[PDB]
Amino acid sequence: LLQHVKFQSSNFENILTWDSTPDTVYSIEYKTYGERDWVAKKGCQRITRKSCNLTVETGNLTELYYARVTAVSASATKMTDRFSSLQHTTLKPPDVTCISKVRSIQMIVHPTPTPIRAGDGHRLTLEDIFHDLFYHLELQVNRTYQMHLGGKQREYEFFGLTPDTEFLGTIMICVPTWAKESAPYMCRVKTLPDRTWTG
Amino acid sequence: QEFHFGPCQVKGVVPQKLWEAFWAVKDTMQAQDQITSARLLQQEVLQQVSDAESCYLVHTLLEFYLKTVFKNHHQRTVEVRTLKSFSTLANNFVLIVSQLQPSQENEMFSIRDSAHRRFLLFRRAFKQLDVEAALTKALGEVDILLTWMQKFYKL
Amino acid sequence: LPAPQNLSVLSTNMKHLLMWSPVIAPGETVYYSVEYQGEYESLYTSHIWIPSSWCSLTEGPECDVTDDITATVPYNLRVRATLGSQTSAWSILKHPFNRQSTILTRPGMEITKDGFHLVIELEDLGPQFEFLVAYWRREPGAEEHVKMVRSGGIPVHLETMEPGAAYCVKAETFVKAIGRYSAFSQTECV
Ligand SMILES: *[C@@H]1O[C@H](CO)[C@@H](O[C@@H]2O[C@H](CO)[C@@H](O)[C@H](O)[C@H]2NC(C)=O)[C@H](O)[C@H]1NC(C)=O
Ligand SMILES: *[C@@H]1O[C@H](CO)[C@@H](O)[C@H](O)[C@H]1NC(C)=O
Repeated sequence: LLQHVKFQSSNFENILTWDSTPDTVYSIEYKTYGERDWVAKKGCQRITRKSCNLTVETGNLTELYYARVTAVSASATKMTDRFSSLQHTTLKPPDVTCISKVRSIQMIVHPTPTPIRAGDGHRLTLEDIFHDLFYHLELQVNRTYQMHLGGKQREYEFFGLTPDTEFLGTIMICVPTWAKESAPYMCRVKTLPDRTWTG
Repeated sequence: QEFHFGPCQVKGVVPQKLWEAFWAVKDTMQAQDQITSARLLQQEVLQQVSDAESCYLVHTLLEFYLKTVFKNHHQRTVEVRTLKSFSTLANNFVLIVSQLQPSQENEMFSIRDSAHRRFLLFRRAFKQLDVEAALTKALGEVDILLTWMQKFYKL
Repeated sequence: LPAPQNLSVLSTNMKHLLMWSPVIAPGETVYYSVEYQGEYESLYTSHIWIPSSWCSLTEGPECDVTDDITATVPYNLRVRATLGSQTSAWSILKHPFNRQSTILTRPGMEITKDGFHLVIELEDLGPQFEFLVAYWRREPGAEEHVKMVRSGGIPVHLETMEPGAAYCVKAETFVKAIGRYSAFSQTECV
């Protein structure tokens, strides 16, 4: 019939998926926990695909949601677990710009935009949504040891490096109170060679 | 890093550990509440609670959870994992409540009244359900309560 | 079956061990079961004891109850012995245990230096712990800085050093759940 009806959420992009005939037909409804009426997702009635983008319809962070799939051969219905985007969402690696210099590596963390929009206004970032959000940055030196930097700020720079040497930068977003940690962004970079007489 | 509910500071309670306890059992508890049409901790209860309100509201909600919800949960559960997870939450809620000494002077009366108003909206919703159903629902809504409290976890 | 006697908790760096004298039973091997109540259960549901995570029918005269103690409040613990049909009566720990009283040792610590850079590796005490590291250039001059290090087991950079004077370092532990720091470790100098 229908197994594994559930949400996947990454950066508050909320995708419903399911699995288990070859000519089987899927129709989707969604609803807010605490309201009585099921709504039909437009673009996802009588589909053959196993996927449905609810990012817009499950995008109020103070609500919880239910969704439900009706299947029938060429019938049975299953609903999801109660869904909270805040709880469920995974975080993508941050977008970072790593700049090599001769004796440092600078890293600029860009804010991460989100499909969440603030009442009458701009799309919110992760930094707006989680007040406790911070960055953890590591530079692996030799292969023996690590330099650690971190905080809420966005620009960082590792000082004291040898010219002309390979390092590995890894940068994560951390939201400690929700036990969230992103996939790492990684940059493998060489400090530039030192051709001047400044040491 | 503590909870700051207006002037009351609460130490020794780690938000991610409260989640870890609730997420061990969240699915089974939410699956059991068969009433998708009603929510007890509604938006009106918890939306834009002032800092000065927050301490009185949190005290009243937690006490209700301790005296009514967790007590009857403990008395009825037949699953050891929900006994353990709700012990963790109830024990940490005890520690929160012991640290709440909000002002009892008269200039605070209308602020406590606003907070009690919000609590009574929750209480009324709870008493509209059959009692087995209201208990199940209030257990499965712990997450709404944790999510609200966490907003006050700061420097 | 005699009940087990001499119950105590040894709690070291947030690991809590319940311990008792073994019950004598020449013949067969005795098993033990441990149960607990937090303060919540103690005050509001005093008749309810919860099974320990890792000690139902355990064998040795102890139990790691770390995973059962999940709040900074006093806990009751009780233990009994089994030998088939014969269960002993329950034995109750005399003074309720609160993890606020855990024994925080000074952290172990290894200093190292790849050429000019100074590096530290703390001992892995677990998620419960954050590390404070004080370091300074050893002259009248400089004033001691402080790097918070999240986790043990990793060799972390502290400072790149300058020629002339030795640099000295000590480390301390901090446990958010109880609001307590350990003593500093021995100062080491390179
Ligand atoms: C799910 O839908 C949303 C929009 O409804 C998609 O993401 C945003 O929408 C438009 C079109 O892609 C873009 O202009 C925005 O820049 C997108 N924002 C983000 C944060 O990606 C989203 O990618 C869709 N996902 C699907 C179809 O898998
Ligand atoms: C999210 O939901 C609540 C009430 O349901 C509302 O007050 C809030 O403004 C919502 N977000 C909007 C309208 O963008």
